[PDB]
Amino acid sequence: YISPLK
Amino acid sequence: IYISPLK
Amino acid sequence: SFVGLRVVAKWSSNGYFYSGKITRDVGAGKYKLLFDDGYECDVLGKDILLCDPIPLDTEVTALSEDEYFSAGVVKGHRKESGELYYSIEKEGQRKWYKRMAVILSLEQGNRLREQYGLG
Amino acid sequence: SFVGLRVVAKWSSNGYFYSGKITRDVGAGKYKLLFDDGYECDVLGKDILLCDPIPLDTEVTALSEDEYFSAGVVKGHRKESGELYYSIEKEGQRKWYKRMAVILSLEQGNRLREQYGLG
Repeated sequence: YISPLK
Repeated sequence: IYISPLK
Repeated sequence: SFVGLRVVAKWSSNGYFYSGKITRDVGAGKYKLLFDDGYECDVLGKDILLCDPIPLDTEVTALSEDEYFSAGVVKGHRKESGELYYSIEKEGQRKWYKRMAVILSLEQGNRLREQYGLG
Repeated sequence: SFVGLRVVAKWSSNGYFYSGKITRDVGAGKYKLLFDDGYECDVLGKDILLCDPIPLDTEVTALSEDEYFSAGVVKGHRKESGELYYSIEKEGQRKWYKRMAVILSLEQGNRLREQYGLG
């Protein structure tokens, strides 16, 4: 899934 | 336990 | 106690709030959080939103397995074999997302804190 | 794997780095950390410093029961009955600190990243 960096 | 930054 | 409750909690490295469940009171104002994407953290109560589902008309941030993310407003809920789905509306059109595909920016989470925060 | 290795890792809610151990590779570039004070988090490798002990001449932040905390420089190590002690030098004088009495500021940790970072 696409997400803010983590 | 030490005086230390807030956690 | 709050053990077992669904929450939306801050990932302190990027400031976003993510869905998961409290799994233990570990003291120091913190709760062990099992996030829906599998990772754990001991999170401050101040950073936990006791809010399931995320309310209608809430401005949120939507994710995807195949495309990049953006901001819209919650306009629907649906439960199917025990799992929650959200309907969000951006620029007029609406679309559906799994529970994990919905998160809150720092600003978005702060709006819900007075009403839903554990701190 | 890195399981079991002692590290110094960033606690992202306050930006300081604290001592602890990697306990599992949880994928997606993250590692489960048992910090020496008992709390856990799944932390990115880039925020983990693989360095035990903290090297000589490293600028650190030294804690104390009786005085407010501040920066000093590691000038010694000492092992006694299985516990690590640091000799830190501030403004000339040196003193001994238990492992848990030594942490890194955000910048102090970011400095060691290039040489000791897991990312």
